[PDB]
Amino acid sequence: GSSGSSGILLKCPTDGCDYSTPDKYKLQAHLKVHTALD
Ligand SMILES: [Zn+2]
Repeated sequence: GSSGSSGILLKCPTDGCDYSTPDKYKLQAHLKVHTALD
């Protein structure tokens, strides 16, 4: 399981969402912006 580039823009999985960041952690947090409700 090679990686090569070892770093690419992660496009949010959420359908429609156009959020992408070179950071993995940051993304994980963003994925919460959708499933976030009081
Ligand atoms: Zn998103």
